[PDB]
Amino acid sequence: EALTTVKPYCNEIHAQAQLWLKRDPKASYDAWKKCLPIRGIPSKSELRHLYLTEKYVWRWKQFLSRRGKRTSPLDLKLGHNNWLRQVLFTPATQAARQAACTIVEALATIPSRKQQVLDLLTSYLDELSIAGECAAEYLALYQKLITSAHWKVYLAARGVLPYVGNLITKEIARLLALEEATLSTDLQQGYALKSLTGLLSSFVEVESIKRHFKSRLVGTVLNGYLCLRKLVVQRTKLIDETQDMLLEMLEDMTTG
Amino acid sequence: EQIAEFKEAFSLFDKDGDGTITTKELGTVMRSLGQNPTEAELQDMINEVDTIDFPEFLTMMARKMKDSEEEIREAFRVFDKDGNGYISAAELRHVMTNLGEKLTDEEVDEMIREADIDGDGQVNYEEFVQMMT
Amino acid sequence: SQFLLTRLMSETERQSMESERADRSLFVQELLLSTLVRE
Repeated sequence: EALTTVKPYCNEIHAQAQLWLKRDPKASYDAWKKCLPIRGIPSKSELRHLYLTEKYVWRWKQFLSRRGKRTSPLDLKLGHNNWLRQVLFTPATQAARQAACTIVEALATIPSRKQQVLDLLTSYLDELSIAGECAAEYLALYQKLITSAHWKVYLAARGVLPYVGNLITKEIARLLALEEATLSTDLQQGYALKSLTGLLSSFVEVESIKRHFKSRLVGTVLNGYLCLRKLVVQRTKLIDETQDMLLEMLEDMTTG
Repeated sequence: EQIAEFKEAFSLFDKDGDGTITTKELGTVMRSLGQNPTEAELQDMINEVDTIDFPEFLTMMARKMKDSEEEIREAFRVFDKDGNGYISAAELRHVMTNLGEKLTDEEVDEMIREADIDGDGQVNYEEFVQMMT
Repeated sequence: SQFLLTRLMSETERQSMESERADRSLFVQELLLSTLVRE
């Protein structure tokens, strides 16, 4: 990242794949590189000046694209369904999942892109139950991208704790419903629940979210713990570990 | 209701519980409520005020969803380096080179001439005001 | 080893090549992100 000769704009994407795949001269590589400022090799007035010139030059260019002939850059706002979800959880081969994980990890370097990358990966959370072990890569990517505290706090501020809690409760209810009816054996039972509870523990371990988000999560933890304890036949080691973690969260959050 | 959400975000980003945060996470706070700043935006905001507590945090939010005529005049003065009120292609070129971003002379002439209504090949304050509205 | 046909870079060009590799990488990242934009 420290070797590039141009600096990509924070909130826009200038590359346009749809025109590039059609051999459009305006969307070529040289044309793209010509649209980016070179990487440059201070008092309050100077920073104010940079702010105003940047803002109003951007507005002028927006005019010139709106009325004139210069093309308009795409806005950095990622869609919630693409090929990325299909590739990231494919059961055909594991190397494809690993390669896609590496690609998306590399796609998130400047924080503006990390926004959308983290948001899309968080949106993909409900796929843990469907593709239990096949998500082992994606989890390892997700837990890798939020290893810093402020990203965890940002994700908490967007309401992921209720999301993960709802997913945990829904799949616990599915476990109870399955246990009531049939007697089959599944060797991947409890993987999604174990992963989700580990994720919740990671989110809560930081002090600010633990202090702030205790009042809305005690009910979910308590109900999940009781329903897990009610299990008597469809019990695996992962379910015991999940019960232990849930009890630990219950004990921790009930102090003060 | 928006003061409540701003307090919610500030408290959630409050690290030590004292109602005060650090400025290295200053960007992430309004970066989380849905607005997207740039690095120059961040540096201008931190320089204007500055460790931030709730009151000046509210003052910062007070001037974001709003453009004020004072800002347009300040931009016009920054562009008009010689201060004569007429933005020449040379001054535009200087400001774009200070930005580090590069154009040809033909393109600069083109954007200048498409910003003129009086046909004189020279933009002024009234044209700037009608442009930025 | 006696075959003749079997037996058929500076530092400035090396820095140039490294910078070009970084630029191409950035272009490919932008191209890949451009296909994930919502329609």
